[PDB]
Amino acid sequence: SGFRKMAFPSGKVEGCMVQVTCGTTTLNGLWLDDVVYCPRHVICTSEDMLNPNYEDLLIRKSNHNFLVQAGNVQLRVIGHSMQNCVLKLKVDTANPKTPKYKFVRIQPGQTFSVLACYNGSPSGVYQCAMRPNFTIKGSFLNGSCGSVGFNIDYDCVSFCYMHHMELPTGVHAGTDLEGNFYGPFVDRQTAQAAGTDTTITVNVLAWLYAAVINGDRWFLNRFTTTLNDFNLVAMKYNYEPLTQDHVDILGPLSAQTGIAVLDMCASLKELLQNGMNGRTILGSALLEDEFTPFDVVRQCSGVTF
Amino acid sequence: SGFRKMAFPSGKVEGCMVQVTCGTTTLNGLWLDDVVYCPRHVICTSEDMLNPNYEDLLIRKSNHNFLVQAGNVQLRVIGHSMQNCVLKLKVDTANPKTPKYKFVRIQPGQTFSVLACYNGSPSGVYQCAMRPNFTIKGSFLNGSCGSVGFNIDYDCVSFCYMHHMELPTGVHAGTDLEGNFYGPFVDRQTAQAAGTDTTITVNVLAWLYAAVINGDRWFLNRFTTTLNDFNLVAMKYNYEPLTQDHVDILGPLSAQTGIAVLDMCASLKELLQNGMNGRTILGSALLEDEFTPFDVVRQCSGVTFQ
Ligand SMILES: CN(C)c1ccc(N(Cc2cccc(Cl)c2)C(=O)Cc2cncc3ccccc23)nc1
Ligand SMILES: CN(C)c1ccc(N(Cc2cccc(Cl)c2)C(=O)Cc2cncc3ccccc23)nc1
Ligand SMILES: [Cl-]
Repeated sequence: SGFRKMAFPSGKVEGCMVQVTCGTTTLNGLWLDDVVYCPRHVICTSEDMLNPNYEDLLIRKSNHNFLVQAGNVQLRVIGHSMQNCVLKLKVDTANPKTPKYKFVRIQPGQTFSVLACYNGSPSGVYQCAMRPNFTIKGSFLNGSCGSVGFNIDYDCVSFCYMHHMELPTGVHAGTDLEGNFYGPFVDRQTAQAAGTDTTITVNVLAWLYAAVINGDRWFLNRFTTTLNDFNLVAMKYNYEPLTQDHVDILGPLSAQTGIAVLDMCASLKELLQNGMNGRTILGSALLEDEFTPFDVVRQCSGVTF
Repeated sequence: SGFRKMAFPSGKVEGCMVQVTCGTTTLNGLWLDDVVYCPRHVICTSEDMLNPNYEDLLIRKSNHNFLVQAGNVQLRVIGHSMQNCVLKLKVDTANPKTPKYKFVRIQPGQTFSVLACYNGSPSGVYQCAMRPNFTIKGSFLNGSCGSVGFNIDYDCVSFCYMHHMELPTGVHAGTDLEGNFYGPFVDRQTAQAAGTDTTITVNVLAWLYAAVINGDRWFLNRFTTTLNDFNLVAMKYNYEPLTQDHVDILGPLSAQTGIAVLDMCASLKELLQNGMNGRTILGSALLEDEFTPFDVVRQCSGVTFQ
């Protein structure tokens, strides 16, 4: 019993974290095989960030300008290239701790673990979701750039996020490991803002199923609804639309608890319209949307890596 | 910016997790140097659990009755001894991945990361706190016994908890790494129950300072309180008494934000009286008590967003 915001074990990723220094800028790099991946803004000074021409800034650098440190060992950079907003530093040594891995681009609503790092040293691990507005509500200070997000499936680490920046509202923005930003953000010190966010409906429903599996059932009711009526209500409270794909994905949880997805949608409609009336669900007075249906099944079944 | 329930990176502990089997029972063990630590109830059957005589059960075992698996490698048990509620299995191989470590017994209110494991394989990592009633609100299924709690301040792993059981309310009980239980619990399936739990006041105050550091002050007020009047109010909402030690510990956070400890206590008194009125604090509609003053200093910026 119990239900916690659980991250994947971070060991396979910790063995890939390195410190990348270029001039006065120090940040984190991800060392996989013979390449170190890091944000391309490592080559910028504070003035450069105002309007950087990364190709022009990069052509002025030699391999020896990039200092890469793995633990207390200096790696030697033997090549460099840029792919979108990520800099790839070819090193002479393949990382002996390289796990089985893939680079995956995730969709909003999907969750992942973040291994927050400073100076190439892991500091903490936490779970978060890619918001519908493509930001992440992370916990990052200056120097955390290059920290990564990942998921694990079997023995394979799927890297999905690399940290680049903090927006004015305190939320965060970054790229996939191919350097493509999530959201309409750019790596330049210019006016940028997170758009209005919405709640991840399928994830709230998954968490309601998790509450039922854990004995919290006060919100259940005799009612059901239709997908169309539910979507009208959900749109009113800034909730993401629920699709037939989402209902299909919630099938296993619906079968285990005996509560149909539209039966749970009727519970969610009532909670949106009336609140919790002083009650809590899994220790929360807010409807939690950072657990996916897969996260709920995984935590409630004890899947290991 | 941001404030998350953050766990320590688990890699140093993952490299120590092993599977321990004794007969039909399989659980997790912690392999440090040439010793594997695990709950002594690994030698029990389901029937043995009501009134087990561990000394009598253990004397009937030989080293080769304990099967220890580290990855796909069988370790050889060359000795065994019981220390309180932990079994220590001496093995013929020192763990090459043994980090710098210490065993520490923690006090209620202290937080730690839990690396939940099944069959010697890590499943997830989350942050926990030792409740004032000595239980932990973990996430553990059957087979999670032997999973450990730890902190990793400055590259040294301080092991503070080993999981033993789940109480009827769905909360968890365990021991320190010397096998001493936290709380009035025993490793017997006799009628046991968690005592009435209370809120960790010093931690709620730490989290209110975290909210001020991150730029939010909506909950503050122009009032102060004496320590005694605060405690008289706090106890009415099932909050733990705040001691002078707690006031001293909050000193650094008070100095960084410019808000006196007893002034933050007056804000807490008002929050308890009024609720949040549709507002949130650091993304929460409840007063959070699983962040210590030390956790807030570690995670938050050293510069307040004034
Ligand atoms: C030195 N230099 C290379 C540098 C300096 C500052 C930054 N910026 C500004 C910025 C603004 C538009 C776009 C981008 Cl990509 C970057 C960041 O946002 C980094 C950052 C990341 N996470 C948490 C943070 C908390 C406080 C301050 C900064 C944080 N990036 C590079
Ligand atoms: C056979 N075997 C060794 C065994 C069997 C059962 C158990 N007990 C019962 C028990 C009750 C009083 C005290 C203790 Cl120490 C043990 C447990 O509580 C194990 C346990 C731990 N965590 C989460 C759980 C979730 C569901 C079911 C069990 C869980 N322990 C050992
Ligand atoms: Cl302590």
